[PDB]
Amino acid sequence: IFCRKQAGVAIGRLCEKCDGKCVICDSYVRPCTLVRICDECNYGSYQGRCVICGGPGVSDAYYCKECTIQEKDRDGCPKIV
Amino acid sequence: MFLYNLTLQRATGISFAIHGNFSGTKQQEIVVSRGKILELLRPDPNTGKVHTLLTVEVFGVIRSLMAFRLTGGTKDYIVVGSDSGRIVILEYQPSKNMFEKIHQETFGKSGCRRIVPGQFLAVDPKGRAVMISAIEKQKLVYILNRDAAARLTISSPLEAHKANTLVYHVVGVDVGFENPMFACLEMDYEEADNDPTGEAAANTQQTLTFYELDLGLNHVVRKYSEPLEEHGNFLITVPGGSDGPSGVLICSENYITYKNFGDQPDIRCPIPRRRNDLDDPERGMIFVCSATHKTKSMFFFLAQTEQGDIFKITLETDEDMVTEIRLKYFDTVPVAAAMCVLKTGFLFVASEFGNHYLYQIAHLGEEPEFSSAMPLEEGDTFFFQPRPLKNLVLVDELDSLSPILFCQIADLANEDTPQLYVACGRGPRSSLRVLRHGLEVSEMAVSELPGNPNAVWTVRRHIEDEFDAYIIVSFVNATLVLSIGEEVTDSGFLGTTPTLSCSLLGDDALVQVYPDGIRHIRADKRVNEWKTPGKKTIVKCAVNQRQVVIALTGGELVYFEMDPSGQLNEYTERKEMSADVVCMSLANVPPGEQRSRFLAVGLVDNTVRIISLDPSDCLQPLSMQALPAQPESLCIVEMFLYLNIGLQNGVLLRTVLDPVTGDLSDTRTGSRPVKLFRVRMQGQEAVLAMRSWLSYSYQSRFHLTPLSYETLEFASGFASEQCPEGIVAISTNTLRILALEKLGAVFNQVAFPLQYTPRKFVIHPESNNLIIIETDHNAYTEATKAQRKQQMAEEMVEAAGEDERELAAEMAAAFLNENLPESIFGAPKAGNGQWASVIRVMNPIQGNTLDLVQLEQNEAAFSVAVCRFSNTGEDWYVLVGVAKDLILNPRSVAGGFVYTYKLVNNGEKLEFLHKTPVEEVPAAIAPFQGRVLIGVGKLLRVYDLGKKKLLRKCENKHIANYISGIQTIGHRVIVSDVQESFIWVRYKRNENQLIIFADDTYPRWVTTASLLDYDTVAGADKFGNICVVRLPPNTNDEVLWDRGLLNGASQKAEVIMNYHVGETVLSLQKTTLIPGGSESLVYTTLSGGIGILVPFTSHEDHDFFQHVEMHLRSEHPPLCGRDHLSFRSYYFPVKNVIDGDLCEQFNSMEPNKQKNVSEELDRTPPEVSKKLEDIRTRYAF
Amino acid sequence: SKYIGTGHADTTKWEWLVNQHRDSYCSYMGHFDLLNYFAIAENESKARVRFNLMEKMLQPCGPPA
Ligand SMILES: [Zn+2]
Ligand SMILES: [Zn+2]
Repeated sequence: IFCRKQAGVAIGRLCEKCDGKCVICDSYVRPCTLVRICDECNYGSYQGRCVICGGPGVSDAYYCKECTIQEKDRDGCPKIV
Repeated sequence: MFLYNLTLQRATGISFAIHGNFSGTKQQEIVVSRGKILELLRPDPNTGKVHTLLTVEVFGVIRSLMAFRLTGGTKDYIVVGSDSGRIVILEYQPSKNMFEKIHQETFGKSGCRRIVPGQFLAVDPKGRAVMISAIEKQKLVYILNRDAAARLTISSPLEAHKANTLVYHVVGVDVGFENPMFACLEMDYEEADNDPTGEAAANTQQTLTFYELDLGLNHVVRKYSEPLEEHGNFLITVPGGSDGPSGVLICSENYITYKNFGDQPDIRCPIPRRRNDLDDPERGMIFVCSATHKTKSMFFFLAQTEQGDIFKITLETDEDMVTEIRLKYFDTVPVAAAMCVLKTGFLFVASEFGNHYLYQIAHLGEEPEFSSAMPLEEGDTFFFQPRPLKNLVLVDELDSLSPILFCQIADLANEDTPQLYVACGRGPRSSLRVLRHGLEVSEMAVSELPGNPNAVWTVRRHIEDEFDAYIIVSFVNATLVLSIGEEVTDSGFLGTTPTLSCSLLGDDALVQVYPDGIRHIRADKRVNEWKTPGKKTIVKCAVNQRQVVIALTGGELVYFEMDPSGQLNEYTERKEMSADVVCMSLANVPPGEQRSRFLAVGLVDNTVRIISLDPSDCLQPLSMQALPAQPESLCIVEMFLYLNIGLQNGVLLRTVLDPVTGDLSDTRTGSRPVKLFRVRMQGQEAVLAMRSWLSYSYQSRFHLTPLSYETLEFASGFASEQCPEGIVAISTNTLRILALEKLGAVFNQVAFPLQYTPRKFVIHPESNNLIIIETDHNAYTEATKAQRKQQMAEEMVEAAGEDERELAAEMAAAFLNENLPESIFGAPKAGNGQWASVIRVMNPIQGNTLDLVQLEQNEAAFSVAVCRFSNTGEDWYVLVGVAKDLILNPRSVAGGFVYTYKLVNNGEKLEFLHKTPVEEVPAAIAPFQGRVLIGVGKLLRVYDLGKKKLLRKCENKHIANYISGIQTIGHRVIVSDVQESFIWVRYKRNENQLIIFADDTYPRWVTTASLLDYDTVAGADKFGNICVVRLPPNTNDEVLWDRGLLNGASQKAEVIMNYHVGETVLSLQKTTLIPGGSESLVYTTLSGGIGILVPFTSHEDHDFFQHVEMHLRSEHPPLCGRDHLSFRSYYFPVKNVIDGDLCEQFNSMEPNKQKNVSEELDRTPPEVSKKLEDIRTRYAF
Repeated sequence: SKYIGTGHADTTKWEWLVNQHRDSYCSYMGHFDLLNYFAIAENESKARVRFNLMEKMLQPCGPPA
């Protein structure tokens, strides 16, 4: 289940285990569009946590080229909750 | 198979225009949207003239624009709403001459979608927030602020969504430094979707709703909403804080209303109507656009009505409260997409269609001033008299081709270079415009020279002069010295002998060169002379503001340089060349230098050679180049140094200049030895080669455009009181002073006025006359307009009973004689279903009307043809297809007619022959095998001529919907359906049958069609796409149990090309635009854009531009945030087209990006630019 | 389901067409050229064409069945 609220200026992050992965489709191939998340997902204790699984977040999350081509980057906040 | 797209002429129409200091400097500029293109304009307040600073293809649909400024800032940002799902903020950068994308906030899916924001865009007047909203449901609010580094920063969006709710318009409300507020005209459709009686739909009130953004609580509250008495079409922000009483002005049918929140009463004023208006009395009146003008003391609005009339609107206040609106009629101008008031006292008027205008505001408004405070009776109205311009003075008109409705590329003028015949405009501002590639030339003076003139030169008397002081003229046996007005012998001590050159020798000095020697002339009465040593003579020469070089018999070169006192000194060294010198050139000196480095020398050797004149390496060779043939001429120039070469043959050359000369390019330029001359243009140095041609730079690119003018034989630059920047030229005896009207424009246009919107025209083959059909809906014929005016005058008298009848008769007589021009005041709007239409025969060379047939009221011409019929052999007939009493929405028609005229007196007169009735609109007429095909609604018919009527000889009933067009080759007929695209029909002679044999597999809303080959059709549609459909090989055209395939024909055409042009295309034509050039598919757009699609000749070329396009798509992404591939794939996936408008963005990029992209291509940037130019120069300038 | 415009097994003729018509008029309001086309064809001001389209948004197909 994706949050799907209005994406903000906050940037999505990935933990070490979930890195390279597109948030929407788990592909390791061609990261393309930088992930944006809703404020509530960035708020307080949630600052810098992983979009896929809530881990410490070390890298910037991306939608892959296919998700970008399909405009799946536009659906809203993709933090899995 | 594989096509490249290029724009020739960019869209000239304007959809949006905004005001600001986009440069940050105090000068005011206009950013305009041309739909597909963003453009920045500077009106010069001195000349009162508009210059394009910058144009950018944005590869998306600009749906809205705003300027905004942060509080305490000095520069305006452009915020763009678009079909991209992202709000984009741009800053213009004057230094780089580009828009720089400051922010790109994404919120939704691309396309012009109903519930995704982009249509409406509103800013807090103090810059602190922007709202972007859709037509339905979604509104988003972005907070704007600056960081510690003074860069603009943007928040996460705050939503303000409302289900089932339409938005007509949104504006920001000026509330000073209180919480930002946006006003929306909203309507809730929920009840209207739930009531089967329709009661709710009619009882639904539009509401004015005020959304407050709470900056402290970071949310948007729908603070106030109130219903409106009638629906507003748009809102105007009224100035607030200390500049006004804030609130908003709702423009509605027949009214303008002022509303504000709090204890403010509603103030309402009716829109004044024109006295004795010939329009349909049932029509209500809206304001169509507005502008706001603010000043320290006061403000006012200009609002334009549908009729073009501008009202100055002002608000009267007591304390904070508005007490009345006051309207004063201001002036009448063409109907505007946007109006903008410049602080410098000019009104820019972006016309809805046709040319745009800059007016100086001469006065700010005896004319009666109307008011909400005036008592007015139920159903009554204020009245005003329209008249000629009184507050506005026209200073500039921006020639625009929007809308292009029908174009035809042909050489009708015998100029060996076809002209584009375009039917433009709408209503009484319609025209036929002839477009010719080249610059527009104006004669500033004309004269004739005796005997055999052979050369001409121009000179100052001092370097400080604002103008030249001498023209020197040459003949085969003599020379002559003239003033810049007349022979002048004041300081002109010129020889009578034949001359090589005359020039400015130094700051106060002149020189003449002749085969014997050199004469030095001062401004003061003193003459010095030099002669050629030995038996030798001078043959060629080169000069600069402080230097002379000469070439003698046998190829000996001699050099002279000016010492500080002001005298030439001969250099000690003399050098001989390997061959005879044919020409020479020397670079102009930089203003902070005493001497110029580079001499170029051209030889019988078919080589050009570079030499230094600097004392460090004087007369030493630097570099040399071999050439295709002997030079005729040379010229070194800066914009950056270039050598230009003319050959005795018609092939020009450009090379970059340095101690080693770099890359080069060449072009046909013609047959006569190519002669090169210096010229001054827009203050810059440029060169004239001789068709004649200017070589110059604009938008960081280079252009070699001909002059649309006579054959010229020798020339020079000019500056004078009569002609401040121009040319002295000679053609045979002719001695002309010539000036160039425009820099950037690729076509010059002559405009021939028309009465109604031209639907189509055809060229009579034996005379080149154009038969034009013009047609408007909502329109009176002249006959009906006369009758309506007569009865209005009669009724005006009959309204009076007392001695007032004497005054009424005077007023009626005046009214019958008043004749306000339709092109200025608008044609009177007849009701729905009313048509006016004419058939016009005009000569294309100068647009005189040879004949004019006016059709009956409510007859609308929709098709025209010119043809012979085999039964009569030689005579030409014009067939015009007419609808009777056509109602557009909902569609209904009282049948139609085909009028037949014979065209007589060598193509000059329409003799009416007969009128043939038909059951539905004859929407297409096509000459076919000595008869004519006619598309009568869904029916395709063959008609023969007969005597009393056209005679139906064959018919097909199986076309899906209305036939929109017909084309033919041989026995094949291509039918455009209005929606079901292309159907291939074969006529069979012996059987006398029309058989459908193929169709498309997609709906296309076809607008126009061009046959490429016997099996291939190019189509345009209503949705801005081009396609090419081809019959697959071994398609057979020789053709309740039959069902066909997918409910259509048994055989299917295959789409071999798809491309979203971005603009609706109403014409396509396979043609060669330049003599000896390759053939292309020319297309015109509704926005006045002209472009080409051109086939690649080979894999290598195709592959190269494909790789260029792929790299530019990622490394130089479209400005307003739309994916380029997605945009070109708007309605169908892009197929077999490379966007050359994207490829040519390469030249606009920063050099590091050019280096990155060219490295990816295994090229260097000059090679990339060369390949871009080489394609765009083979098919069409 | 949440996206306005989506259908499902119980979508009627009327509902679907009202979607097509409201979606068409929004497309017309955005595509400046398609708006140009209609304004010229009707011999009408762009502002009035937009206003007429907005008016039509309320009940584009006549009342529900
Ligand atoms: Zn994780
Ligand atoms: Zn993905």
